[PDB]
Amino acid sequence: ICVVQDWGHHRCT
Repeated sequence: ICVVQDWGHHRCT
């Protein structure tokens, strides 16, 4: 799970 930083996401699934 990963939804932190809305303006700066990373690469979940």
